[PDB]
Amino acid sequence: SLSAGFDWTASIL
Amino acid sequence: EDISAMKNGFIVVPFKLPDHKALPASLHFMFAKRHQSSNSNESDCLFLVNLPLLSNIEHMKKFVGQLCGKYDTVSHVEELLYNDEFGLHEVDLSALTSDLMSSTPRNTALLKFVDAASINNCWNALKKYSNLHAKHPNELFEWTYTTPSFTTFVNFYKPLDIDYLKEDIHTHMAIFEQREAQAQEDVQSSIVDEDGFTLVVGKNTKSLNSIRKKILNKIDKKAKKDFYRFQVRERKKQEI
Amino acid sequence: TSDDYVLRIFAIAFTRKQANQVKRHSYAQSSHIRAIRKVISEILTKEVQGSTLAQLTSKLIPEVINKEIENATKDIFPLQNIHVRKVKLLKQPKFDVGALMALHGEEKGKKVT
Amino acid sequence: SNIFKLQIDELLEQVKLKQKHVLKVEKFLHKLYDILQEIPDWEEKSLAEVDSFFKNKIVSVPFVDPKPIPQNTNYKFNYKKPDISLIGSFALKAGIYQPNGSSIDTLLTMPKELFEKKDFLNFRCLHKRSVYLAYLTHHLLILLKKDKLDSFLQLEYSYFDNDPLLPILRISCSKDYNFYKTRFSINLLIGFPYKVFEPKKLLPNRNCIRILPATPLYNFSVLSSSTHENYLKYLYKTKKQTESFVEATVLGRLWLQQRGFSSNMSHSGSLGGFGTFEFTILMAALLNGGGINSNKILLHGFSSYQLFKGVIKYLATMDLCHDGHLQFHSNPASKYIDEGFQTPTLFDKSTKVNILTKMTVSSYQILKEYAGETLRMLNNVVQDQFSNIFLTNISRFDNLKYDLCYDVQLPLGNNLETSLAATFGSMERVKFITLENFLAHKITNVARYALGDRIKYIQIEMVGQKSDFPITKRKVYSNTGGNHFNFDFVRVKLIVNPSECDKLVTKGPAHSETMSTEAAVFKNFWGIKSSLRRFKDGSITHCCVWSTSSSEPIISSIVNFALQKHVSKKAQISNETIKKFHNFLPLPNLPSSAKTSVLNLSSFFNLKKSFDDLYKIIFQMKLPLSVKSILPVGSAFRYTSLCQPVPFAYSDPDFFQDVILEFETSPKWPDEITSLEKAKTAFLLKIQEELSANSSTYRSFFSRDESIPYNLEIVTLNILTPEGYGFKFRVLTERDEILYLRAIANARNELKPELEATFLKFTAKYLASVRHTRTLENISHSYQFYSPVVRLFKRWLDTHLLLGHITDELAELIAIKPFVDPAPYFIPGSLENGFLKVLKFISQWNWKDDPLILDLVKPESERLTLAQYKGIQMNFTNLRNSDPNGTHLQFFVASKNDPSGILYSSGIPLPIATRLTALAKVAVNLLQTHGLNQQTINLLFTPGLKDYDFVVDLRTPIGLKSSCGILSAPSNFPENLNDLSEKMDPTYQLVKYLNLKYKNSLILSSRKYIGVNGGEKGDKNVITGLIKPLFKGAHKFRVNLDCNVKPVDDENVILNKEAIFHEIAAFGNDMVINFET
Ligand SMILES: Nc1ncnc2c1ncn2[C@@H]1O[C@H](COP(=O)(O)OP(=O)(O)OP(=O)(O)O)[C@@H](O)[C@H]1O
Ligand SMILES: [Mg+2]
Repeated sequence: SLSAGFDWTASIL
Repeated sequence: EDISAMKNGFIVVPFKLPDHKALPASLHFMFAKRHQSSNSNESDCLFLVNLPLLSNIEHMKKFVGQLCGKYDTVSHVEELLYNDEFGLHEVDLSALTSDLMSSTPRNTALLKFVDAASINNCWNALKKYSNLHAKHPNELFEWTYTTPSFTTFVNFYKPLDIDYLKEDIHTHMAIFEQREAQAQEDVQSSIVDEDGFTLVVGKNTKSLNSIRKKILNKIDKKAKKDFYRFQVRERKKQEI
Repeated sequence: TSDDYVLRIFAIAFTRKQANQVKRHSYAQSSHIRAIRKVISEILTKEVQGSTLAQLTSKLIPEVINKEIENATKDIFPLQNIHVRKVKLLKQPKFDVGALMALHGEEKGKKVT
Repeated sequence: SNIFKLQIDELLEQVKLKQKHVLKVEKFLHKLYDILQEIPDWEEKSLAEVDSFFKNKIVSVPFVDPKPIPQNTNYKFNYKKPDISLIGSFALKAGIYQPNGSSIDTLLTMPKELFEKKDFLNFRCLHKRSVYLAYLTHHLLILLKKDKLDSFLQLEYSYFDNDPLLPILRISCSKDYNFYKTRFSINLLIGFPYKVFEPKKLLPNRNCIRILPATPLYNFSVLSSSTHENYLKYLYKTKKQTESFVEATVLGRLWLQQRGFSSNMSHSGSLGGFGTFEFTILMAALLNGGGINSNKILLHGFSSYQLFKGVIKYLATMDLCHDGHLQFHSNPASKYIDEGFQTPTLFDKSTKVNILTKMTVSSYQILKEYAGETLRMLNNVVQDQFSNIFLTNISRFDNLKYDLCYDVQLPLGNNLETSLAATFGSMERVKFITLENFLAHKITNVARYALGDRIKYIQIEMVGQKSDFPITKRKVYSNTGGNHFNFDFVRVKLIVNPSECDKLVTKGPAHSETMSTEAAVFKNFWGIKSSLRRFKDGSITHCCVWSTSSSEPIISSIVNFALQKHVSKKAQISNETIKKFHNFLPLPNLPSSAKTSVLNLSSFFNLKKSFDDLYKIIFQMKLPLSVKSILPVGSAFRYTSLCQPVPFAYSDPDFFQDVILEFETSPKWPDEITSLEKAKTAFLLKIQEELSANSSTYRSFFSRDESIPYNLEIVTLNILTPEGYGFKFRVLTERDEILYLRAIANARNELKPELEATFLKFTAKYLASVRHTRTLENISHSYQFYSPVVRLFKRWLDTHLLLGHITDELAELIAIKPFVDPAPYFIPGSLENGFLKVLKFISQWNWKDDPLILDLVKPESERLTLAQYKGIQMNFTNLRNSDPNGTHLQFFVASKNDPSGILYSSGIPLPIATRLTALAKVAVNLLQTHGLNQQTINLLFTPGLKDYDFVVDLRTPIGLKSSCGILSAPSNFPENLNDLSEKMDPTYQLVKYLNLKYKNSLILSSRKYIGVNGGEKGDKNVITGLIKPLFKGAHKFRVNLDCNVKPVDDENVILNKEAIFHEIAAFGNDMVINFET
């Protein structure tokens, strides 16, 4: 499944 | 479970939750303290925190009724003030935009009682109820979570009654015109201060309040560089 | 317009006398004419820019623009026979058949034998 | 222009090769030259002797097909010392650093005495060259062992620029002379001496293989092989004359690579034919002329930017293939001849060599388009286009680069079918040396002719074609090939034309008494599919008619039929990826839904027609104030509703379309906000009354609106049209806008940020909403595929539980970016292409530091000018100055309609904003690791649901898929309109209210459209929640917690989670079923 752990510090950017 | 009162003075009031098939002795906990306020409408009230979802006065009438029966105390809740579960009524847009028709925390509400005898009667009962969780948790009361108001809230996609709607628009428009008319006469009535100062009001002004707000909202060009004897001398000084 | 349709609009208005007016004529001073002309030009520009050509025509049929002019210039000077006299189409954008078909609301042939 | 120049320098220095590795390779290949001198000579040998000579050796001669047989190999063979030289970019010192690596081209000129004047006939020279290379490789190997260098060199044959007729030896180094870190590979090119063969005999029109048909490819190989140093000398002169030659060369090389352009052969099928050499030669030609009057187009004083721009402009504007060709003299001003050779031609009269023979017509057209596009980007002044031009690779994914891709599995693939192989014949062998070249043209001509105007550009790629083979083998061996064909399968890549991609009928030549040549080829090409038909206008034309389908485009049917008829009856053409995307779009429950194309907007127009009928009724009724205008603002009026409108499908969330009703300006409007709103309702009461009396076929009812916070007196009139459509009317008043501003001014300083948000939602619904629908509707006609992709994108968001927080307009503004700003790609022309481009954008969008600003305009006014562009950029910088981390605002979407940039992207929680980017990145990574296929597309549209803290399962009492107008059904409205609620999904209202109550503690998400994403019956929906970090851990007890908590100590409380499920369940009543925590 299309899963990505939620990022709450905007670190994915 | 041994906890009865919080050291800041909030009394724990454990409530039994309903039974639902989705959820095969979970409890809901309320925290309460006496509210002291010189304001009359805030006098004789009980401060409450962590209200359940959609807790109206009818909910409090049931709970206080159960407490009255269990501890044979006489208590009558008058009303439940400052109950904004969703924060819809935090600001009064009517008051901000004008004074006509409107002269005017979160997850908490103020429970008003009919008289001082009812509030203290409830409190002595409420302290006794808080002790029960430590000793006999089974007899904790159960929040119903369904009332006539709850069903009305749940039925979102319900067309409004046109007959009810027509009447509401009529009364409000009738009241507004009376107030709008009264304001316009007041400004344009030759207002004279006690010291014989006549206020200035423009035509088409409708409210004295607007005059106050317009007030709150709200030589160099005529000077000559070369006219006086001292000026040309200054120009002569800079010329050389 | 918003469709890049360049067009020229002509408005015409006349002065009228009030209900209780006794003077024979209802001439307006040149200051009033310039003030009214400025208001009309603002309204015509506003309506065209905030609209497509199809929407612009939809406004012309009920003559809503004339009534809008009447209210705006009502405080300046009473007026009568306010109309959008004429509309010219100066320039057109690149033709788009897709837009044209939508405005009008493909077909297999029949065998010849 | 200065900013561009400084950027150019930064790019050049970044990719500049490190000079140390130049010494390292120079230290080696200088020693390599000494080895080549050590190789001894050889005597005259016939094929029998050389075959015995090589019979037992590890080396094998790489003879080019047709290999020499004893009968025709009567000529003898010999080896002599070559004239070693270094050529290529390295000779010109114009090379750059390439992580994949570069190549050093070493040329060995065969001595002239080895050749006869007639050795350019019947592969005579090529076979002599092959043994010369083999003899060198044999002796080079033993000498390599002698000097102990064999430990770290790997030697293998390869084809020069994927040219089968020119095998070469490739020296590579594996992990003092070890040049592995240099990332270089030395190529030994065995060329001929200059002018050994009369160049006139080697012209493209002439023939050199006896069987007469011309042999342009064969002629180019021998002739280009004999002209290598000469072009080095020509480029050497131009390098001296103009100081900016090398800088321009790297820019073209960088530009070419990003577009996937190389110097390799294209007749095989790969995109190429234009490389650094060709770009450099064309620039050299232009420096000495180039105009029709032989006037210089480029001046030696030009800078790097100007030299590049001129070459790009020349390619963009001048046609070199069909009508016109350019001639120059290497050894004389270049002149553009208007006559064309029907093939790319850059003729060199001095050498009689056409430099663009390796370029196909199809590849050249794509080159011209790419050159034209960048010239537009290069002239653009408002936006910086450096990164798009040079720093973006558009060749990574075929699907993003090409609208549609069909892979054809040819039959019997350890050799092609005898019937298929029989088609090759001997004549085409002379014209096209390899069957791969022949098959590439065969697919191209029929596919080009069949599709016709339906496509703009076509590319035929031979997947899995190899170009390097071991020394032990003579030709490249493919696993499916068995040394017969060097490819796994062929892939047809198309750039469709949206205007005419979905035409039902393929027009052809008009009827005539005597059947014309054009008519003949049409009927012969299409066979039984051909027909003569007559139309309303009265024309008689040969046309063939197809059938539209909602699952695949017409082009899928045309290519399948055309390829099977002409190529092979056993071919298998398949593009399932496009079919999956088409099926993911909801199928409306209308007549002939399956046969409808995805570009058909008939359903939307029918809703518009029903609106126009109601539009007339409202205007003609008499009210106290005249109706200024009625503006529809619903989704279906801009062709963006996920599921198309269906009559009487009132369970759909988007059934009721919003309409802004505005009356004439009056000074009697109430001055207080609630009075104004109640006055607005009083007008809607009268409209309902007169509508009910005069037009009884219309049904109407009143509903409350709470979208605007704190304005609780908004009442909207819902009209149920007899056609089966619902419309929601709301009154707009000029006094309303200024009343909100008054509230902001009179509000206390602490409350002002809250009131301005209320104004922000008002302008998003009443003022900005009208502008958004107007522009998006008008633009959508030019972008035909915009409507399907935005719908599917909204389907993608909903499955991942994001539409609840992403407002409708924000999705459209993000989804339109690939269309209005297609650079460096093209405009999407496929549903598959468009959707993936949106995902690609979100993946690489650094919204913390890059704004999104759009010119909502048709393809090349309302273009953002430089002043407006800078102003919006300033708004971004000011906002990020106060919000550097992006907590309050994440997405900055601005345009002419919304210059503020915060109108449609405010209020989205940071967890949701990162999730949108996080999902986009994983989607792209999934596509890279596993190519686009059925499984991957399913993973894209399946939600994980495991990352959320707790997950809630709901089921509606009745399935809503049928009442939502989705074909896996109501035909009239209920007699009592209260029965409408019985067939509605309230879970969208469930999450919205719970979010407000648990804003400070939880974030709840749900699927807005339960009919589309709720299984077969469309009755299952899910609520998913998230616990913020603060309240997950215990907290000290205070009044301002604003969270539902349970005590643990005297002054410690924790999230009373178990109570929270009860409140969710109690809200749900029967709908909720199960919980996962
Ligand atoms: N299309 C062509 N026509 C004629 N000669 C060519 C052509 N392409 C290449 N050559 C010859 O082959 C030599 C090497 O070609 P190649 O493409 O490897 O050069 P390059 O531009 O230096 O390469 P690279 O991009 O790998 O650095 C060129 O110097 C030229 O002599
Ligand atoms: Mg090279």
